[PDB]
Amino acid sequence: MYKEPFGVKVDFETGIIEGAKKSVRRLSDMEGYFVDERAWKELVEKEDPVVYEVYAVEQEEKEGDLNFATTVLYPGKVGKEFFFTKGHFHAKLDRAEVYVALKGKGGMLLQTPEGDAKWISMEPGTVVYVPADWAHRTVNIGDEPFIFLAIYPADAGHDYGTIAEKGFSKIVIEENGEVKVVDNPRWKK
Amino acid sequence: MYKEPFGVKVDFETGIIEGAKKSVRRLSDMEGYFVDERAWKELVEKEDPVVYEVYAVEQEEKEGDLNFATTVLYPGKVGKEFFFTKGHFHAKLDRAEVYVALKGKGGMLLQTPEGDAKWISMEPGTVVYVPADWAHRTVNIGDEPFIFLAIYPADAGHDYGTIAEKGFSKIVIEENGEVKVVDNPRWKK
Ligand SMILES: [Mn+2]
Ligand SMILES: [Mn+2]
Repeated sequence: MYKEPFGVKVDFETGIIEGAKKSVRRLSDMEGYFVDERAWKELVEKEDPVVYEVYAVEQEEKEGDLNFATTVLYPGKVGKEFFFTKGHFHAKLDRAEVYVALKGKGGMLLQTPEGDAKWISMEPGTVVYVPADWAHRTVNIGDEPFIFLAIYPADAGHDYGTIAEKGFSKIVIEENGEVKVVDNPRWKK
Repeated sequence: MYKEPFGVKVDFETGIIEGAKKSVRRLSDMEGYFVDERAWKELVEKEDPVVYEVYAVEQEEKEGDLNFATTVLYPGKVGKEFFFTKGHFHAKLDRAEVYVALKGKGGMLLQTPEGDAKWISMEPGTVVYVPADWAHRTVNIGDEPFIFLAIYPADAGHDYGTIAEKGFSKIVIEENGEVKVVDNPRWKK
């Protein structure tokens, strides 16, 4: 009749949830995502660094139920562009999400279906409300891993497809040790 | 047109979310909740301590949306019984909840509508999954404030009344400076 309640441990310093489902994304998994494709290729052949890892505790896709996951987003740049998660829209556009920043320095880039953009800086303790209808990506703007916990409806779904093709209308770069949020040159949509 | 995304800061050491709606619950707000009623009256009339504070960031009661709140559960006892939150079932039964422990030592007592209870220990970094259909209450079993963040569907609602009259089937006590989960001596059914 009833699902079993349970506890798991999250290590706030490493992001690891022991016995969660671990996904690893290396740079080679992100062709077409970064603006500087020649820088992408070089770094892929040279080293192919891990860009991010995810530790996810997911339920069966059910309305009213919740999933949670940590992400460890590693520091680095592709050309001038900081490492980031691929980003997605939810499959059901009526699903919100909550992020809680745990370690390091980063931010969230969000985008409406039109291309209207929003940046929210994230340091430890920051809680971000991700509303329905917004595509979302996190960005590591520091020198150490950026670690966060996300809590999201079990039936939210993921649409990675649109972002893979279009990308975000903004990019986050470093020029001169200054972090800048600027127009995506490759934005024609 | 769109709901605005936003970030708020949570201070992990205090539980404070500046810009949240703050709620304070004192012992006098919890008449009939504790087993030792004489100890309850004496403490109300001698001190009326703060039992817990909540900082809540809530949305409209809409499908797919999410609320979040921190709670600061203060240390203490009423007779042998540790300080706890009032507890509730959700008013919509099939709505789950995720709790993240941040500071101190505590735990969650959960119970089905059939009266079967479960206890999950919570130390900093513990994430607790509260499934649909379970009433839930947090308990501070240490000498420091127990601080946690909860994320819950915006339309889960609350049913406080049921617990107000019944209580939980188990209580959490100190006997020999040792934490025990024992039967609620008032439990008939
Ligand atoms: Mn998401
Ligand atoms: Mn609840």
